[PDB]
Amino acid sequence: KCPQPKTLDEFTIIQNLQPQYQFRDYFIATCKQGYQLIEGNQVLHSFTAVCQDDGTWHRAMPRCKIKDCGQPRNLPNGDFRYTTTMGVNTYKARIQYYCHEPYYKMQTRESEQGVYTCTAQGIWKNEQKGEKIPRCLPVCGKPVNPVEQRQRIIGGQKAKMGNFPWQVFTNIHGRGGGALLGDRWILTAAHTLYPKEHEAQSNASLDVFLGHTNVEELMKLGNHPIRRVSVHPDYRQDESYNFEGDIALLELENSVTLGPNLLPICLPDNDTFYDLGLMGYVSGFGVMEAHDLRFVRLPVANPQACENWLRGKNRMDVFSQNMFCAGHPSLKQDACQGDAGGVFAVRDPNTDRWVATGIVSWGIGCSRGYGFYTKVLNYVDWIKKEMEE
Amino acid sequence: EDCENIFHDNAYLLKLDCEAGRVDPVEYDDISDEEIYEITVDVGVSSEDQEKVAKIIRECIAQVSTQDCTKFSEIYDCYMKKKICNYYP
Repeated sequence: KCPQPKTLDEFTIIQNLQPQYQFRDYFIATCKQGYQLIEGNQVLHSFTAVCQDDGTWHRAMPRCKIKDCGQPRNLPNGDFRYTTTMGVNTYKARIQYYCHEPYYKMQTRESEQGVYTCTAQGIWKNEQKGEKIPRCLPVCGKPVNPVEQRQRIIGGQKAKMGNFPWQVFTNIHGRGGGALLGDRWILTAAHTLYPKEHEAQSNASLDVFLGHTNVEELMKLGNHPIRRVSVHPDYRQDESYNFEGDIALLELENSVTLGPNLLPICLPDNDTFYDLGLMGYVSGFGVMEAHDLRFVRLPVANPQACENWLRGKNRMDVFSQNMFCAGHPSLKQDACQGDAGGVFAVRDPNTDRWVATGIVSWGIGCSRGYGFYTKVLNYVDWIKKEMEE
Repeated sequence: EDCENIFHDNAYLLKLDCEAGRVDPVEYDDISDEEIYEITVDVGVSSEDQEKVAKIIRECIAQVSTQDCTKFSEIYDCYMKKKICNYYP
């Protein structure tokens, strides 16, 4: 007649408490939901105790403490706030995930996707997809320090920090440019990595820099390694006259951390950006290395007048529908103001989101005239296909 | 030489923006002394030449009274008569 088992805490429940316990009799002790068997400092999956003839149970009853879900999982480019008590990750504890605005935004489906609670199973879970944490997607356009639209005659072309947080600098075969897409992809021109006239053996080196406006600070910030190159098959190096398909994507080995000086740019959707008269900003680190970044505002013109000028200047010409010209002959500055293989940034006043409409492609005539770019809107599908790989 | 070209190009771009109905010509005639100072220091003029540049700016905005798309074309002309680019590097 060993004594009746007595629960130490309140959550310990003895399964089928017999009125009396004799020799070779046993009792099993479980715990309520959200609580776990302990017994000392360790943890037990099950507890049973029996009588050793001398009225003594062979083992003492456990304690049944609360379950601890542990430290919440780290949200990439985000964090969490203790909705309940801080430091208490035990049962019935709620946290609120949040993303690093404005550079990142949480994926949607509102006080329902960022809230995660500690369940009785011992893990942080949410009502929709409990095991996995949310994901903070990068915000494409919306630069945090946009260029002033109140343009004046006295206007220095030197760009300030945060104006074009997507500009990149490449020193592959020469000084070239591009734009940042996401936190891992770089959109650039194809002829920047494949020489037109040189060709033949490639003095491979690459090197990609981004994050600042001064060249020396760009170099100091660090060299970003590339892991995959995707060139459009329409581009051909031997055809020095042609520049069709002058577009390429580079994949960084490690994703960058978006900040106020480093933000990507959205891709076009409707064609209203290529309408005549649209003012697009083209940035570049100047030629004849020149230090800081310099921008220039150019208007997109009628392709027919550009073709007339082309064939009137006894040029072979390689214009197509996937291209659009910009600038005006009355502009006394050189047609190479689209320095490097950068982008033709146009701001959409309907959504106030900057979008890359063209890529600096070919400009045969480093003196005066029009500039030529490649319509990004036509190659959007190929860009997305290469990105989803 | 490059200063005159940059100013002429900015004037032509403002003329195009006026022809598109996005920048009203009368709104352009307003600018505070703080804005003039910040522009002069961002372009890189001497701290002493800022007074001459401000005088030139005020006088040139004054002399041009035609409220049309050619205003930006005429103001530029005035900036060349007062030789403002000599206060720039």
